[PDB]
Amino acid sequence: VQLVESGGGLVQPGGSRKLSCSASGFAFSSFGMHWVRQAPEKGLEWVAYISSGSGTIYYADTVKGRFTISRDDPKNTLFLQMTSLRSEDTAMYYCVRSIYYYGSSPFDFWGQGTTLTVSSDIVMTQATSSVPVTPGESVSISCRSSKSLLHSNGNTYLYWFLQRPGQSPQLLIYRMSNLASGVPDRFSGSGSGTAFTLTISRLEAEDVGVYYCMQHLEYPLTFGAGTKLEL
Amino acid sequence: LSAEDKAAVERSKMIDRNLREDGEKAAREVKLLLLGAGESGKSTIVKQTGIVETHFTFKDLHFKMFDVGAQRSERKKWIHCFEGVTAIIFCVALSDYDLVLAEDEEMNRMHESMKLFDSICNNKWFTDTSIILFLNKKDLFEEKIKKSPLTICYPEYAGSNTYEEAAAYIQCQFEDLNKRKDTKEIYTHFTCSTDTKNVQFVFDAVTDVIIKNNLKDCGLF
Amino acid sequence: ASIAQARKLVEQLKMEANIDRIKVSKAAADLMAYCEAHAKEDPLLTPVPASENPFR
Amino acid sequence: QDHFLEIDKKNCCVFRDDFIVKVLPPVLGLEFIFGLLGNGLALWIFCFHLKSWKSSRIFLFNLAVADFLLIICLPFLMDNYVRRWDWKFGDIPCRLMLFMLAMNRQGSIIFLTVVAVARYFRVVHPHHALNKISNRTAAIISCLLWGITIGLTVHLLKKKMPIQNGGANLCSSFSICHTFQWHEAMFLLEFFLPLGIILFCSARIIWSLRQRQMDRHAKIKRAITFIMVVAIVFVICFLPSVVVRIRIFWLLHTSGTQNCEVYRSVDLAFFITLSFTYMNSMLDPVVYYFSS
Amino acid sequence: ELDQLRQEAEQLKNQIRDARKACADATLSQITNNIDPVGRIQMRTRRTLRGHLAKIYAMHWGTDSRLLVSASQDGKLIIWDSYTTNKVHAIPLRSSWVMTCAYAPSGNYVACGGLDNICSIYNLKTREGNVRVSRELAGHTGYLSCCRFLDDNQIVTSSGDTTCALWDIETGQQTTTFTGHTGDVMSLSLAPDTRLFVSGACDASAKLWDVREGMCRQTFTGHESDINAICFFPNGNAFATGSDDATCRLFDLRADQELMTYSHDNIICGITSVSFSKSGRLLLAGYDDFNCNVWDALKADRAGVLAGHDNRVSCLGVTDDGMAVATGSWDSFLKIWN
Ligand SMILES: O=C(O)c1n[nH]c2c1C[C@H]1C[C@@H]21
Repeated sequence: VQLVESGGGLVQPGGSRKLSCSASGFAFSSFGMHWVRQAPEKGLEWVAYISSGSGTIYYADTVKGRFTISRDDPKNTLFLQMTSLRSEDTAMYYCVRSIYYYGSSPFDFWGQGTTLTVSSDIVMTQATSSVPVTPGESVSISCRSSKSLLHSNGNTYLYWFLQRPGQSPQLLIYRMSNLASGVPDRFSGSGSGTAFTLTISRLEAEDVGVYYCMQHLEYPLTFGAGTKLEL
Repeated sequence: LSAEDKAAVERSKMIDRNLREDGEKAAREVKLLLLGAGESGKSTIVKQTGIVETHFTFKDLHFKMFDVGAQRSERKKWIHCFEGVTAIIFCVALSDYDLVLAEDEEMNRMHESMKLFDSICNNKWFTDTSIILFLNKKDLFEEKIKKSPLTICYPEYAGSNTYEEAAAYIQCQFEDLNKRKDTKEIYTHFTCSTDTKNVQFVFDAVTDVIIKNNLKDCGLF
Repeated sequence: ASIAQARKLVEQLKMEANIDRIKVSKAAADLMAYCEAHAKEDPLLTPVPASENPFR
Repeated sequence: QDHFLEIDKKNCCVFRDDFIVKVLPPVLGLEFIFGLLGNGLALWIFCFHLKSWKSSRIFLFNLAVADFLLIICLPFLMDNYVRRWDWKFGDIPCRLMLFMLAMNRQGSIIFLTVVAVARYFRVVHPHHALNKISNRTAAIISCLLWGITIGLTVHLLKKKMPIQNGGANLCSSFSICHTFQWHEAMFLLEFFLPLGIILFCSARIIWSLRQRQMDRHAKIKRAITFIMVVAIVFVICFLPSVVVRIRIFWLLHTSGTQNCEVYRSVDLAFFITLSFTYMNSMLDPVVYYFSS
Repeated sequence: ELDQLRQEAEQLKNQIRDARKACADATLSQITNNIDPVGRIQMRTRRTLRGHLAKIYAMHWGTDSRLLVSASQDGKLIIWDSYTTNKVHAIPLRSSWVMTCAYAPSGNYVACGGLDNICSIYNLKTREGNVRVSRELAGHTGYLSCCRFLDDNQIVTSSGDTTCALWDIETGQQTTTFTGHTGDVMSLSLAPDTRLFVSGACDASAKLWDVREGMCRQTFTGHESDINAICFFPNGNAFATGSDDATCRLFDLRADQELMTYSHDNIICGITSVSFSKSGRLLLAGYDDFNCNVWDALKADRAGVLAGHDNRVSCLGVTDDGMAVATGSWDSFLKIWN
């Protein structure tokens, strides 16, 4: 339950880089991994996905060919490799663990990530960009999808993440209705096809930051712009 | 199928691969079930809270031995678990004659050992398994038949008071308790405290049973 | 090791002696009523249409 | 009187004797009847009376299939033998008959050899993993063997039309011709080398069963008898044709090819000896369903 | 004196017999003489799961009617998903000899045991993602035949020695021990209200025990030989048991005697598993002649036969929503019928 990153820093165009992730405290061989990028002042966006056993590898539409990601199991390490480094990737990267079976909770734990600086698809809409609030109230946040995310198997695919100031995000609601582990019972989620609402009741401190809604119907992963709450 | 369902399918495939590999590894291991009249000779055969397992190896073959003498319950309700064992080892002490009434009831150890052998080697489940019967007390027997003749049991004649025909009569009387003389065989080996060739005998018996099973499988036996 | 088991058996039988009993017909009628009151919710008794059958 | 049908820079003698029509059709019909019911019964028993499929069953099933193909494809041959070498079915049936016959013979011999080697590895090396291979390996091995026999016998399927001598017609690759081709090696080696494999395996099995002191049980003596029987049947079925062909080659390289009458006694009998080969097919299941 | 005590015990047994006779008026087969028969019912195999490589001993349906657990003749505890046939979990056991399994109603824990003499409690939902050995309960002298979950902290076990135990999970100590049997206890079943439980042993007698008080309430007899499977009615006022006499027997708790006998002349093999259908109109019994029979619970005629197995049926269960019935036999396969 401890993931660390290394290899970031300052680079020049046309170089190559090696980002390393080290895992400790769990069963690596049974957990698939994701790399997700965050711009210095913008929202989240996905980079790459590796499955258990190195069978299925998926890249984003703007990273394919350039990026190459692998993992070594006995040493418990996850490598990402950067080729033809350009000015559009100056951002900070995260590694995310995920397991997929009946009743699983993917995107459970998030590492700290590392910074790198240089020198169609379903679109998710966040209605608001800022909502002042006071303790003791109830807040509803709305997220909209272009196409219905309700699959034919009766399963919905939306994950809510919360990013507090200076801290890696954590899971709040998975599959639009299920509360994560280690999270209070105040949070709730509801909605229907192409309309989703996150409801918080009895607000307290340590609850300011940004909230993100993510789809998981089909690759590549698409997030929202970002909704903030301020005191 | 969605992405999550596909990943679940991949997980199932990986688990199936691991299970098949484990089964293939476990298929190349012959099994011996060890039975004896309590503390008669089992400890010596093992020397070189439920059941206890042993995992010795010899000559590029892995052996697995089960000892179930500590059960002390109804054996007819769990014996069918051992239907697929390669062989059964039976331990009988040759010094069991005289020394009567070891059990609470008044009967010789030898008759109860015979009863156990008859129960095991005529059972419904063990219709095609061989026995590697050992005879454990070889040198106490000499002194016992020197000092005391064979009178407390075997009303028929034992010949005389020498080791040769005494052991011959014991082995003949044990080897004819079985009824299906064609589907199974008994090896009847003798052993002493300083003997160091027991594992070779077990290896030979196991190889013989393996050869017989292979011949029967290919429709030739 | 001889009187204790007999005493335990006799006291257990004494305890089981004074259990109140009912008529068999009443229990049979109760079983019949329970069986009849839950007929519509037994998928195996009557073939459920394949529209909502989880196994297909 | 010439008997000198000469084709493709090969001087060959083709004989039309009365005894061939006199003797061959009845034995061919008897073999046809016996073979088809027995082979099918094994195929049926195999299809609808086997709960599980082990490797040996698959290996015997392949031989059963080859024998079934042979009994399916003989009636054209017996019809041809009726009319004293007067073909009527056409060039396509002629080529089909040749290819089917060669394929049957090669596959039957190959699968006999495979069964023998499997038995050797079971009796002499009891702990080897080869006895525990999965059915997937059985299917792969069967496919590979079918592929090699088909590829090696495909030479004959570009056959020229049934050839006409006078009004009569000859569809046969066994004609006494001066310059040999690849076909004759496929008749000499195919008998010579499996003989070595079978003899080696059977002798080692008997040695390793006698030296181990296992013959006391009656079933083992039955197994020894059957193991000897298989090789005896193979030898007595495939020897006479080979020795006759060796005699043909002897005359060919000693006397030369000038006068066809010298061959009158040896050509005829050759076909009769070849009939012996077909007998092997109708004996293949009879042994292997009698061991139980 | 001992003879006086034995005579008094015999007189008390006769007293129980005459009281039971007095309490009876008619027969359940007599009353249900005007109810329309269920006719013929035909299940079919919707799924077949073939992951195991040895004999299957135990199975148990989850509370969500979607998950299954199965124990084989190896370190093989497999947790399947029934709808889509993918297998969720594979647990390796320390002892290859197992004879029982159970699924907690909370969906968090699984229990295993067998000839190894100790009951292992495994947890499924942990941070590290694997499956760990939560507890190793010890204290029995004979093999475990059945184990069930009362809740996430109470577990009830029946052993080869004539005993039953109710345990504690945090500290592995027998909170309560039941000793009333003379013979190996082979089956154990729990009531819908989790307050009483029935045990079936090798002496042809079924005993009803109180979970909290710790003392027996009733004993039923009548079987010719040992009984191997016991199931509760959904009401909690009746229960049916199966034996090696090729007979099943339905008793009632309040009347304290037998009500029905299910047996036919053609079948002579024993019964290895028994389960009830929702609403209690059907009784599924797995026989030793490679079959699985369905009886009408109100009248003794026989309904359809579930014959799809090549070896003896060793376990069978019915989901909580009554959708499908799952049967596992000695051949590695287990099937789901609807
Ligand atoms: O059996 C064969 O392969 C074969 N080939 N040619 C011929 C035969 C049989 C005889 C008609 C003439």
